[PDB]
Amino acid sequence: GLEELSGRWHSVALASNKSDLIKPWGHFRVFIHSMSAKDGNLHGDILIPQDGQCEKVSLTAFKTATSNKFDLEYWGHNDLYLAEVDPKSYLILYMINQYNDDTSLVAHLMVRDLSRQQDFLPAFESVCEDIGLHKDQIVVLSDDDRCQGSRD
Ligand SMILES: CC(C)=CCC[C@@H](C)CCO
Ligand SMILES: [Mg+2]
Repeated sequence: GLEELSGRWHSVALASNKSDLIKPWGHFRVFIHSMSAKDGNLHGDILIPQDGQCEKVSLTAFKTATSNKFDLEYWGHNDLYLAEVDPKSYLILYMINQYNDDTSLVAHLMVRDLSRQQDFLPAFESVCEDIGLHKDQIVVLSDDDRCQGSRD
């Protein structure tokens, strides 16, 4: 179950229909570090880049009545969906974000093994297509080494 998502993950790519959300300074330009399951809720420590420094924040995505849908408060309300996952290799999620009368779609790919990140970018591109994003709305994070001290 959810507990198999526990442990170390590495962010590979983001996508959004609102480019500002995933720009280098954007609300959802954050790096996953680790996840854990507690009470069937999904807990996650993320790393937030901030002017050469980096903040570690613990978030909880709360289970809902819908399988694989979670409530996450982060820059507004998010309906967080676990779209595709192999707990031992990769995880694709997307969120419907409600913030200040704006509604946006944000997707996120993470992997267990960064040397394999190329293996799963196509699966991410396909999920993005299915939720209506195009390939030019994807940002690959391989040039963004901020928070490198915390991302080991
Ligand atoms: C709460 C959790 C396990 C993960 C949050 C992931 C989003 C904040 C990713 C954003 O791009
Ligand atoms: Mg590098």
